[PDB]
Formats: sequence, C-alpha cells, structure tokens
Amino acid sequence: YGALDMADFEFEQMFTDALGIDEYGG
Amino acid sequence: SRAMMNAFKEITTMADRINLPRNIVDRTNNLFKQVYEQKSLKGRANDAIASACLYIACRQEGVPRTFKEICAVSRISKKEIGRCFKLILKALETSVDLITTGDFMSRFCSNLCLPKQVQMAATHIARKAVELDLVPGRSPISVAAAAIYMASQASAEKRTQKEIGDIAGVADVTIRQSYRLIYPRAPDLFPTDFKFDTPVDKLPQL
Repeated sequence: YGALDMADFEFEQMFTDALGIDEYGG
Repeated sequence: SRAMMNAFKEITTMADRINLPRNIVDRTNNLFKQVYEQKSLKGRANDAIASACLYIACRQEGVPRTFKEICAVSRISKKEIGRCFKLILKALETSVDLITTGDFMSRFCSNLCLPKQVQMAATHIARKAVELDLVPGRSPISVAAAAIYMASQASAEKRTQKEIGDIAGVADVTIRQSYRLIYPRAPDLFPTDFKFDTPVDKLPQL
C-alpha cells in the first residue's frame, strides 16, 4: 500500500501553483 | 545512465545560485542515486526527478522559509516532481516525531534572533487552526510549533525546519503534517490581527 502513495505530493507540487493562481486569475 | 549526470548538473547549478550548503547537494546526490535506479521511474522527467530530490534535501536544512523562493526549476513537470517525492519521502525519516510536548514554552523557539512579534502571531495562527481542528493528524501542540514557522514565513523570516526539529526538540516532520490539510485553498489561518507582512497572496508550498 505504501508504494501506492505517489501522486499524494503531486498536488503539493503542481496543483499547489496551478490552483494557487485560480483565485488569483486576474 | 543518461538523466543521472544531467539531473545532478541541473541541481548543482540551481543550488550554487541560491548559495545552498553541501547539505543540499550531498543529500540530493544520495537520493537521486536511488530514485534513478527505480523500476517504475526510468527517468521519465529529468527536471521533475531532479527537483523532487532537491525538495527533499532542503526539506529540513536548506529551505529559505518557503519553497517559492527556490521554485526556479519547480515550474516544469511539477506533477512528476511530487510523484517521485512521495517515493523517497517515505524511504527515510528522521524519526523526530516522538516528542512534541515541550513546545508549550515556545519562547525558546525564538532564541534564534526571532522577535516576539512572530511569537504573538504564531499563537493566533495556531489557535484558529486548533479550535477548528483542521489537522487532527497529530496533536494541538504540533500545530503551535508549525504555526511559529508559518508566522515567520509571513513575516519575511527565512527560517529552517531544523531549528524546530532539533533545537526546539518538538518534531520536524510534525510541521509538514500540520502544514498539510491545514489550508483549504489559501492560508486562511489569519484571525484578524494578522495584517500579513508578506503580501504575496499566492503562497503555496510552505
């Protein structure tokens, strides 16, 4: 089950800035 | 081996520009040495894997308060960066998450030339998070220490996790655990007194 954990940090690397600019998309 | 030498050079180039200590390069070299010899990871994204190991290296000693200050390379294949990160993150832990009980003082945590302004701010951040129980993965004490780091960040204070992990004697990884699902979309941990020194707004990744 441990090896299943990979994309959990993906959102903390890509989505962090991707979503971070969502509320600042102006 | 092809991306091995490539990634190393990329990391060294960035680390040298940011003026990072050997603690980064030496660690990244050791980490990449193992992640490059993975069955699943055959070197899909050199830049991503390089940044992944780099982030883990500066996780404790090297991070300039925020990962944003060193997000020079972390702007490409960010998906794969976090992907490989979790793989190595669970491979080696400092095992400092065994105390988290002496942070009740908090004053000693600011012994590293840290103004009490950060102290008062941190307690307010922690209170909002603890009273809301945003992060029930540890204890209310862990949120306090983590809040001190957050307060320093928003006050333009470049501190590392090492101080809270070793000097404070709380729990290094506890900061990461608290600073996990504590934010729904933005650092909504400010009650009212927090005027926010650093007006960056978009502050993701520490």
